[PDB]
Amino acid sequence: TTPSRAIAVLSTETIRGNITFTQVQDGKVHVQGGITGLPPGEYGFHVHEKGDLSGGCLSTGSHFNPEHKDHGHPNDVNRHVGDLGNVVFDENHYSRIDLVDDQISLSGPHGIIGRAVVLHEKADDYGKSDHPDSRKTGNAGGRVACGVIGIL
Amino acid sequence: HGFTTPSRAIAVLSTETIRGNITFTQVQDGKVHVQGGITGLPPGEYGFHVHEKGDLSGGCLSTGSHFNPEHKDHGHPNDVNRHVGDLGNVVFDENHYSRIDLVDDQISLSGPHGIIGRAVVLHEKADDYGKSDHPDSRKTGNAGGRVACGVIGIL
Ligand SMILES: *[C@@H]1O[C@H](CO)[C@@H](O[C@@H]2O[C@H](CO)[C@@H](O[C@@H]3O[C@H](CO)[C@@H](O)[C@H](O)[C@@H]3O)[C@H](O)[C@H]2NC(C)=O)[C@H](O)[C@H]1NC(C)=O
Ligand SMILES: *[C@@H]1O[C@H](CO)[C@@H](O[C@@H]2O[C@H](CO)[C@@H](O)[C@H](O)[C@H]2NC(C)=O)[C@H](O)[C@H]1NC(C)=O
Ligand SMILES: [Cu+2]
Ligand SMILES: [Cu+2]
Ligand SMILES: [Zn+2]
Ligand SMILES: [Zn+2]
Repeated sequence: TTPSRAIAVLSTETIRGNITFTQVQDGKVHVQGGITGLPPGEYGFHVHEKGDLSGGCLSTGSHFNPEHKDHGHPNDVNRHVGDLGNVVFDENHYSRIDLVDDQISLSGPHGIIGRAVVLHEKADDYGKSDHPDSRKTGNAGGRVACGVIGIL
Repeated sequence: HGFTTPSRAIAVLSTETIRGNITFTQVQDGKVHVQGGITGLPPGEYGFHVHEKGDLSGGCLSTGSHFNPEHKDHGHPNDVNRHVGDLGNVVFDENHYSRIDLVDDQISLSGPHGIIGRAVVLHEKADDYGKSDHPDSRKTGNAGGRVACGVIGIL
């Protein structure tokens, strides 16, 4: 029995959130969640390759990228498996997540169980700016919280 | 590119009082070498298990019960009648430090005994290996409350 459901918990002095992943549709994952703790705006949100928190958010590695593609927008053909775009915090510093993705999976080569979700300091530019980092990280800046993706 | 490198996993414990890293590496004939160090408890022995869910949303409770895909009873890690998650007790020294170093033949990094995405849980007291008369013994080892936990992630 491969899992049908997964969860990542973010927990910092300033940030608390749960992000759940449920395997739905035609090989699709439904990502739902809520986070508090950041001012209104958009913040890079990705599945990074490693669920190693021994060096904090930094040891989670880079964006999960088994297909060896470039950084892009989740609607692009050319993107990392772990590119889920940005999350949005509303004026009460709350973010609801409710999205559907068809690259990430709960099993197989695109499996994310054991990996990390990382919430970033600023907005992901989806691989579409002149900025030097754009094509690898989306210039989303530093890592503010991460949590290992565990079986739910 | 150097040598290619097989699958490992790691769980981190991190509390106001307790800190550790636990690493899992597959060795000969499919067994798992578990190693690492934890600091923060007085000299003694303490239950240490893989619990079924890697769900930390309600702290250590939401990790569920001992990982038990074969539906056995709680036992000693050297028993056949044990949960896959029954790694036993870890020992702390006079310096409040515990060196973990063991090989386990039930857990795996994949398959139906696969522990990736599951949780390691350190308990407030010793595991009695299901051998006592206390009502929780054959389920939990009477190891008590949960002092720290971590999701087992892909290293
Ligand atoms: C297990 O987790 C620990 C979490 O810290 C990692 O170990 C290392 O801890 C040392 C000890 O303090 C740190 O490095 C230090 O740097 C200073 C210089 O700034 C030096 O004076 C100290 O003597 C010490 O060497 C550091 O936070 C951390 N080092 C790293 C990231 O390698 C460790 O990585 C984990 N081990 C695993 C999972 O392999
Ligand atoms: C993360 O999940 C935890 C654990 O469920 C949440 O705390 C619970 O939240 C639910 C609904 O928000 C409530 O029914 C309860 O108050 C809490 N648990 C129990 C057992 O009563 C927490 O709210 C979640 N965080 C976010 C922001 O989604
Ligand atoms: Cu990232
Ligand atoms: Cu336990
Ligand atoms: Zn990316
Ligand atoms: Zn048990």
